[PDB]
Amino acid sequence: STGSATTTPIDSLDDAYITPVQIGTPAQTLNLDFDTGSSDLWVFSSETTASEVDGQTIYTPSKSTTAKLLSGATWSISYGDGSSSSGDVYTDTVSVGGLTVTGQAVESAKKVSSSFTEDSTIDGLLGLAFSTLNTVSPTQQKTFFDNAKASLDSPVFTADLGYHAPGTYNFGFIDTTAYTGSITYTAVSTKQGFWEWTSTGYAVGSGTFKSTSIDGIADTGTTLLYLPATVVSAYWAQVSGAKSSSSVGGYVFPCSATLPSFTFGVGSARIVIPGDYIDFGPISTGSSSCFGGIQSSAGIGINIFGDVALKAAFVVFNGATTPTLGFASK
Ligand SMILES: CC(C)(C)NC(=O)[C@@H]1C[C@@H]2CCCC[C@@H]2CN1C[C@@H](O)[C@H](Cc1ccccc1)NC(=O)[C@H](CC(N)=O)NC(=O)c1ccc2ccccc2n1
Repeated sequence: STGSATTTPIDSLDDAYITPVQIGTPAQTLNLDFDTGSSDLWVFSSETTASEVDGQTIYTPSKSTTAKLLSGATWSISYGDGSSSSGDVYTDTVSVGGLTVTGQAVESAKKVSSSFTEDSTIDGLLGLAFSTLNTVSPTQQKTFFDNAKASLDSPVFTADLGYHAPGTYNFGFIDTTAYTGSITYTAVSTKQGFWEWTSTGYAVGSGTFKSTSIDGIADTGTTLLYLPATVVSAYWAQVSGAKSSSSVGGYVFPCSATLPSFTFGVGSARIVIPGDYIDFGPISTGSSSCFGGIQSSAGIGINIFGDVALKAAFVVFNGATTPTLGFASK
């Protein structure tokens, strides 16, 4: 089997991407943020504290003839910015772009933090990291991909995120028309439960490539590109007026600037992020100071190849016995 679903930016800045997911019988379609950095499929629901729902579409398990309460199971998760959610668990039929998994754990939110409430466009998350990170207790549950894998034509999924445009998540096949040149595969460590890999270096604009190992994770659930302070300083030094602002919380730059590209290495291959991809717009409405799309990972404890990087590539998440990651230009 295969599946193919369009993923759409939630706003004009590509702050995140949402993908329609069918849950239950009859289908209830929710727009979920596919997150290769986490391993829980959770949704706003009829069980979510009423005051914490503000425009999201909810899953109502009582209206699904295939929903079954997973007895005694609960979940609770906290993300990189301290946002959080928790609740109970059902199993139900879940379909993505024509690919169907029966008995998928659907984690129904009883509580969500303010950041989730305040974002009406995201109805929940669909985790695509390794199932070892799933938070369901006392019996850990499998991700959608892990459940589907055996049925897939090939044990892979691909992320093809758009710049200011929709893109595609495919399951079970590689669309050879969706990229240019070849796909370069690179080793993955699953020790921390992430799609963790090592970039071979970087360049800023038309500058010389610096060969240096940068360990990081491919995280579609993170908007920006977080890299070591040395690398980030070298990038922003090429932008007149750019500065790291403690008050704003990172590098900002004059909105009048034309940004240089940023290149990262995948083995001997090179992925070029155009400068425009690195502009996240005014820091506050009407400001002429803009927020940068490349930020320091210092104090995070890990580098993050988030959407800013991933959207410049066609990315293969290879879930074979020994997982690997593939990157192609597009
Ligand atoms: C939960 C856990 C399993 C630990 N996985 C993680 O926390 C993973 C994996 C790594 C863990 C160690 C630290 C680095 C990454 C962070 N990621 C965070 C990853 O799972 C999570 C998914 C998510 C999506 C939507 C809304 C909330 C949360 N993204 C995040 O925590 C980051 C935080 C940030 N500001 O960088 N969220 C965003 O980049 C983000 C999401 C939505 C937005 C909407 C509008 C405007 C900006 C937006 N920014």
